[PDB]
Amino acid sequence: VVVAFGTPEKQILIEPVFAQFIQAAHGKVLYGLDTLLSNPDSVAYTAYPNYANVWLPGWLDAINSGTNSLFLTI
Amino acid sequence: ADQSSYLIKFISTAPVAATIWLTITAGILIEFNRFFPDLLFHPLP
Amino acid sequence: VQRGSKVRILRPESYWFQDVGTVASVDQSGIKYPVIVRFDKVNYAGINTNNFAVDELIEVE
Amino acid sequence: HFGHLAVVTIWLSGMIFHGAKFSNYEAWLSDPLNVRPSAQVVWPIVGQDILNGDVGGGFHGIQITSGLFQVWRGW
Amino acid sequence: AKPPYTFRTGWALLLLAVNFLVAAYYFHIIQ
Amino acid sequence: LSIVIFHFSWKMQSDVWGTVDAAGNVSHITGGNFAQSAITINGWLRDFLWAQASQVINSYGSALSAYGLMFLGAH
Amino acid sequence: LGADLTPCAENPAFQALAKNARNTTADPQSGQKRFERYSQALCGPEGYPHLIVDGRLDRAGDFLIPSILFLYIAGWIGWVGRAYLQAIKKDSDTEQKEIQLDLGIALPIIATGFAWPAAAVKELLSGELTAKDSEITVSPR
Amino acid sequence: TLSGKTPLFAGSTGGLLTKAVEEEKYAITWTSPKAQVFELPTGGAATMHEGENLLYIARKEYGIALGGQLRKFKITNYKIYRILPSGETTFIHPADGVFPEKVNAGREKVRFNARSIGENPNPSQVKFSGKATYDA
Amino acid sequence: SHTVKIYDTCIGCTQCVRACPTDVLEMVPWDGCKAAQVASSPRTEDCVGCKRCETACPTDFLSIRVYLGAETTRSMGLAY
Ligand code: CLA
Ligand code: CLA
Ligand code: CLA
Ligand code: CLA
Ligand code: CLA
Ligand SMILES: CC1=C(/C=C/C(C)=C/C=C/C(C)=C\C=C\C=C(C)\C=C\C=C(C)\C=C\C2=C(C)CCCC2(C)C)C(C)(C)CCC1
Ligand code: SF4
Repeated sequence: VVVAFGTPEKQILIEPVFAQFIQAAHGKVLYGLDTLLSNPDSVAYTAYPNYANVWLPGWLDAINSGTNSLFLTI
Repeated sequence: ADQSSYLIKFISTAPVAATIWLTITAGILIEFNRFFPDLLFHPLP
Repeated sequence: VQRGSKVRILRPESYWFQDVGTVASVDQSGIKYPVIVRFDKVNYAGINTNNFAVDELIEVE
Repeated sequence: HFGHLAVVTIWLSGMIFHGAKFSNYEAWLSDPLNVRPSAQVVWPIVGQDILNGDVGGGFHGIQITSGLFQVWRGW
Repeated sequence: AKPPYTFRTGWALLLLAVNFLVAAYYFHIIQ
Repeated sequence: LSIVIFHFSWKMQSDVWGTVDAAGNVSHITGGNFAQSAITINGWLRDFLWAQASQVINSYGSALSAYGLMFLGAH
Repeated sequence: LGADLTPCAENPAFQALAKNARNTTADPQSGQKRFERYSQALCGPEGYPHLIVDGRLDRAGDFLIPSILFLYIAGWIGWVGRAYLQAIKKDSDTEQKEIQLDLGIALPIIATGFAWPAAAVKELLSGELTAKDSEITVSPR
Repeated sequence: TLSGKTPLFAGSTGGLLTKAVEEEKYAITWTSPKAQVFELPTGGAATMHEGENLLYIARKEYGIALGGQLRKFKITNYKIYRILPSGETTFIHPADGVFPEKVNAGREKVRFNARSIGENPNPSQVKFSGKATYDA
Repeated sequence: SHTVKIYDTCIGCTQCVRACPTDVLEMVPWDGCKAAQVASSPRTEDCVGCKRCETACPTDFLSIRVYLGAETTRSMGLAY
C-alpha cells in the first residue's frame, strides 16, 4: 500500500540482524560487526592453544569474495 | 419509554455493537493519522 | 448418584468426558446404563442428554 | 420490494448527487472528447490523494466508467 | 510431581544461558 | 462469461477501436493481432493476459495504483 | 549495522528522495516533515529506512516502544473479554448474553481493564488463571 | 405370480433397465381405497387403481420410498418382492408380517455387540488375524 | 456388503429403523433398556451405506455403526 501510494520510504523494512550476525561469525567482513571469525583478535580466529585452523585462510577468501553463493548478502 | 429499552437491546446486539465500536476505533485511527501522519517508528530524543 | 447431583463423566468416547453434568433421573430396573444425565453443552448432534452407568460417574461437590 | 426499490433509489440519487457536487460534469460538457469523466474526490489521509488524478477540466478525482455523464447529457 | 521442577528447569536455564552467551557475543560484550 | 468478456475486449481492441488519420486508415489499439494470435491458447496467454496486464502491474506510484492493489487483493 | 546501513542524514539517496516528497495529508509540508522525522533512522543504499529490532536502546523506538504499547492494548482487550465471559456464566442465559451484550456488566469491565497486568499476576499466583487438566475435556487417545 | 394392476402413467425413461432381466427385479403391491395420483420414484405422476396395484421397480429403495409415500395416503398394506431372472419371487418387506418399527416376537438379535463402542480393541491387537476390531 | 453393528448403549427409540431407506434394521425384544428393545441388522446385504441410522441415533456416540465394506450392486445402489 505504501509503495502503491508513491511513498516507498514508509515501508516496514527489518534487517535480518541475527542471520547477519551468523554470517559475520563466519568471517564475512561486509557487515562490519567484528565478531568471532571476522574479528582477527578473537580466540575463535586464532585457535589460541594450538593454531591449527588450517582451513581458515581459504575459507575467508571464499566467503569474502562476492562472486559466489557462499553466504549471500541478505 | 418501553420502546427505548427495545432500542437499547438492539444496539447491544453483536453486529450493531460491532459496527459502532469498530467505527469509533477506525475513526480514532483515521483522525490520529490525519493530525500526526507518517509514524513508522516512535522518534527518540 | 442422586437426582440433582452434579457428576463428571468417565466415559472416554463421550462428548462430555471430564465435564460436569447434572443427574436427571436414575432407573431401578437393573439396566446397564440407568442414570440420565443432562448437560448445558450440546454435542455435535445437538443433544444434551445421555444414559450412563454408576461406574462412569464421580460426584462433584 | 418497496424497501428494495428505496435502496436502489438511494443509490441512484446518490450517484446523481456525486455528479452534482463532486464532479467535473460542467467541464465535461464544454469538451467531451478531452475531459475524462470523474466523480468521487478522495480525501487526503494516508497518501491516497495520489488517486485524485488529473482528469481534466481543472479537476482531480477518480475517473468513472459507468457513463453517468453520457446518460445525463442524453437527458 | 516435583513442585520446584528442578530437572526440567535446569536444562531450560542451561539453554537460556547458552542463548545469553550467543547474545553476549552479539552485542560485543565478550570478544 | 470470462471468455465472453475476454472475446469482447480483445476483439474490440484489435479490430474496431483505434485512431483514424486524415488519410482515412485506421490504426487499432493492439494492431490487428486477433486474427493470428487468438487461435492458440499461447496467443491468449501472451498477447492478451501477459501483454495487456502491463498497465495494472506498472501502476504503483500513479493515479491507477488502486487497480494494481485490487488486482493483487483479488488474486 | 548490516548490509550498507548509513544514517539517513548522510545518505545521498535519502536526500534525493526527500526533495520529491509526496504529501501524506492535506498540509503542504507533510512530505518534508516525514523525511525530517525519518532522518534519524538508519538507511539502506536505496534510501529507505531500515528498522533494527534486535533490542538495543539506541533503536528502541523502532520496535520496543510499539511492542510495549501493543502488549498493553492487546492484554486489555483479551483480559476484558475473558472477564466478561466469566462474568456472564453465572446468569443461566449465557448464550443470549454473547450475541446481546449486557452494557451494565461490560462497561465496568472495560473500565477496570487498565490494571490487567496486576490482575493477571494476582490470578496466576492464586491459581485461578487456569483449569485442571482432569476437569476439561479431551478426546480418546 | 403377483396379482395387480399397473398404475396409470404414459411411461418414463426412468424405469427399469437391463439389470431387471439379467440380475434381479423388485415389485411393490398395495391396495387403495380410491384412485388417486402419486409420484413415481423414477419421476413423474401416476394414478393408482382402486383395488390391487402392482408396480415393478429396479431397486428396493424405490419400493421403500414409495411405501413411505403411501403412508401419506393412509395405505399401510404394501408388500415388496424380490424377483430373480429364473422367476423366483421372494417376499422381503415386510418380511416378518409386521413392520420393522414394531417389536414382534420371534425376531433375534443380529450383529449385537454386548459392549460399548469405546471398548472395541485396537487394530494392532487384531493384526494379521483375519478379524475386524468390531467383530464379536 | 457393509457391516452394521449395534452396541449395548441402545435405548430402543426405533429411530434408526425409521431412517433406513433400504430396510436393514428392525427392532427385537430385549431387556437391557427401559424400552425393552434393541435394533438389529439382519438384512445388511440391502445396506447401501448412507448412514441415516447414525444420523438418527440419539445416544452420545452411536449405539449403531455402519462399517463400509465390499461393494456389490445393492450396496452401490445401481439400477443397472
Ligand atoms: C496464509 C497462507 C497464504 C498466504 C498469505 C498466501 C499469499 C499469497 N498467495 Mg497463496 N496459497 C496458499 C497459502 C497462502 N498464500 C496455499 C496453501 C495455496 C495452495 C497451494 C496457495 C495458492 C495460491 C494461488 C493459486 C494463488 C495464490 C496467490 C497468492 C498471493 C496473492 C496475494 C497478494 O499478492 O497480496 C495481496 C496484496 C495486496 C496489495 C492486497 C491489498 C488489497 C487492499 C488494497 C487492501 C486490503 C485491506 C482492506 C482492509 C480489505 C478490504 C475490506 C473491504 C471488504 C471493505 C499472495 C502472495 C495468488 C497470486 O497472486 O498468484 C500470483 C494466486 O492466484 N496462492
Ligand atoms: C513464532 C514466531 C517466529 C518464528 C517462527 C521466527 C522464525 C525465524 N526468524 Mg524471527 N522474529 C520473530 C518471530 C518469529 N521468528 C519476532 C516476533 C521478531 C521480532 C520482530 C523476529 C525477528 C527476527 C530477526 C531480526 C531475524 C529473525 C530470523 C528468523 C529466522 C531464523 C531463526 C531466528 O533468528 O529466530 C529469531 C526468533 C526470535 C528472536 C524470536 C523467537 C520467537 C519468540 C520466542 C516468540 C515470542 C516473541 C515475542 C512476541 C516478542 C515480544 C517483543 C517484546 C518482548 C519486546 C526464522 C525463519 C532471522 C532471519 O531473517 O533469518 C534469515 C533474523 O535475522 N527473526
Ligand atoms: C490503512 C489505510 C487506509 C485508511 C485509513 C483509509 C481510510 C479511508 N478511505 Mg481509503 N483506501 C485505502 C486505504 C485506507 N483507507 C487503500 C489501500 C486504497 C486503495 C485501494 C484506498 C482507496 C480509497 C478510495 C478510492 C476512497 C477511500 C476513502 C476512504 C475514507 C472513507 C471510507 C469510505 O468511503 O466509507 C464509505 C462509507 C459510506 C458510503 C457510508 C456508509 C454507509 C451508511 C452507514 C449507510 C448504509 C446502511 C444504511 C442502513 C442504508 C440505508 C437503507 C435504508 C433502507 C435505511 C476513509 C478515511 C474514500 C474517501 O476518501 O472518501 C471521500 C474514497 O473514495 N479509500
Ligand atoms: C472504499 C471506498 C470507495 C467507495 C465508498 C466508493 C464509492 C463509489 N464508487 Mg468507487 N472506487 C474505489 C473505492 C470506493 N468507491 C476504488 C479503490 C476505485 C479504484 C480506483 C474506485 C473506482 C470507481 C469507478 C471507476 C467508479 C466508482 C464508482 C463509485 C460509486 C458507485 C457506488 C458503489 O460503490 O457501488 C455500490 C456497491 C455495492 C452495492 C456493493 C458493495 C458491497 C458493500 C455494500 C460494500 C462493503 C460494506 C462494508 C464496508 C463491508 C463490511 C460488511 C460485511 C462484513 C457484512 C460510489 C460513489 C462509479 C461511479 O459512478 O462514480 C460515482 C464509477 O464509475 N468507483
Ligand atoms: C475474549 C476474546 C478472546 C480471547 C482472550 C482469546 C484468547 C486466545 N485465543 Mg482466541 N478467538 C476468539 C476470542 C478470544 N480468544 C474469537 C472470537 C475467535 C474466533 C475468530 C478466536 C479464534 C482463535 C483461534 C483460531 C486461535 C485462538 C487462540 C487463542 C489463544 C492464544 C492467543 C491468540 O491467538 O489470540 C489471537 C486470537 C485471534 C486473532 C482471534 C480473534 C480475536 C478477537 C479479535 C478478539 C475478541 C474480542 C472480544 C469479542 C471482545 C469482548 C469484549 C466484551 C466486554 C464484550 C488464547 C487462549 C489460538 C490458540 O489456541 O492458541 C493456543 C488459536 O489457534 N483463538
Ligand atoms: C526482548 C526482545 C525480543 C525477545 C523476546 C523473546 C524471545 C521472548 C520470549 C517470550 C516467550 C518465549 C514467552 C512465552 C510465553 C509463554 C506463556 C506460557 C505465556 C502465556 C500467556 C498467557 C497464558 C496469556 C494470558 C492472557 C493475558 C495475559 C491477557 C489476555 C488474555 C490472556 C488469557 C490471553 C526480540 C528478539 C523479539 C525483540 C527485541 C526485544
Ligand atoms: S447405512 Fe443406510 S441402509 Fe444401512 S442401516 Fe444405515 S440407514 Fe440403513
